[PDB]
Amino acid sequence: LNYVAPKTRLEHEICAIFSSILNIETVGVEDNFFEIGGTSLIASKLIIELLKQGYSVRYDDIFRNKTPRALAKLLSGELTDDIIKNYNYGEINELLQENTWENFFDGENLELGNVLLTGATGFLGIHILYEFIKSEEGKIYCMLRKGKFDSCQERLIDVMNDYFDEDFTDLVGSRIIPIEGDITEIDDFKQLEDEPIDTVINSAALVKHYTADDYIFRVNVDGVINGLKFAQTRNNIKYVQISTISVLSSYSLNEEAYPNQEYDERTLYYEQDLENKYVCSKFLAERAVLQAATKGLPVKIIRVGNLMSRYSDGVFQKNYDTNAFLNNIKTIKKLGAMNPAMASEKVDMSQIDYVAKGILALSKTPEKSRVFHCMNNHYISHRDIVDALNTYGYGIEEVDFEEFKQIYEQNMNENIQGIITADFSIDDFFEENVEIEQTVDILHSLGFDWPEADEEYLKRLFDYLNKFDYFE
Repeated sequence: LNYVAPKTRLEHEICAIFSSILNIETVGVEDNFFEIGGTSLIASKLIIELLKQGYSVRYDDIFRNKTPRALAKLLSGELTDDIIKNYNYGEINELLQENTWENFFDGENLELGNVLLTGATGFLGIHILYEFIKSEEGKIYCMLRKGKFDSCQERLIDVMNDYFDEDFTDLVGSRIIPIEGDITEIDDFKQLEDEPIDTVINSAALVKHYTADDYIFRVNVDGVINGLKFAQTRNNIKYVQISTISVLSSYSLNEEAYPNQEYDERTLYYEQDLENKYVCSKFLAERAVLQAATKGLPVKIIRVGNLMSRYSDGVFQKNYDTNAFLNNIKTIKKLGAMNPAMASEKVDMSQIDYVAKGILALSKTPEKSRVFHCMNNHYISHRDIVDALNTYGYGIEEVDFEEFKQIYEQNMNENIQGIITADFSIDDFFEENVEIEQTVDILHSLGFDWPEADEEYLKRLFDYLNKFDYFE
């Protein structure tokens, strides 16, 4: 064992908290929270307990400082960045400059053809498969692991029936081709090299905002590199990467070096804050995709936003409990209050069926149209959301900052888990400058407008979650 006795009284307190939270007889000062039985959700209880003792910490602190020794150095005052900065972005930026309304409008659209879809079992991927079945003519190969099933074919069929009213089982074997595979193993791509594949759509991703190890980089970066290598083995395979709008994460940390910076579909790197592991992995994937483009691969990067329930019927993902936006809303409901900054925060409600439709449409844009901001441009505020929630009788109120604090102080328990796992800190009290209009315009030219996230849609959404007593 690495058992080291704590020295200072602060270290003793943090060791004792670890041991009480995890129910471990003896915890040393160099015990890794996540190695000794801690999980990401128990980390939020850890944070709540440290806040109850009057320490100033937030959720990412326990991921960056995993032992009581490190946590005490933090609370008392004592390679990805190099990968990001050690790069010549000239050629990528030159390609980005071609991504204009003019080149979309003047260019020749590309054919989708037969699709290799990764991530078909996740929330986005299943709906891409749904829309492909419903609106496209070709074949779709879906790469997935067998999981708890006898075959990946049975697993895909089960997920399809989980999410759809229609039974599209009878298309499995004709339009839908299940492929046993894992994007993190490059050899799993070899079995596809003799298949008529025209477009790869890479929606497989690990979308945890905070993780204790580097598997997120294996799925989100190495898997993209492997898919790009597969695409490069032929001269006619488009590679469409599903990305996140969050790569435009902040104002430049070095404004002197990036003056008059815009944050649009022609922007990749401007020394924005890339410390978060998920944003960082997606950024590195984008850079790999555009690099391959500088070598001649046809590519698209489709940045998506706040992936929400279907417009048609309000159905959300199977693992409804893990969404950060919704858990923040849950906390607001539990406290029955939000302060004015919270109330005013705008959000896209990108309905997953329309996200998938928009991905399929943008995949057909001309070769120079490389990067899109595919999210619902009719932003709502948390007053809109709370107006919808209060029709259930929850009585949620917009309160002033001081009152919100009093209510927050009085709820140092499970009720604030939501905002805690979203890296909230009561002291925390740019995105308005992200532009998406070009993509709006292009989508409109393609026949696509976003449906408004009106009260009825929000009620559909909340009705679905209420079937699980989500707010209970």
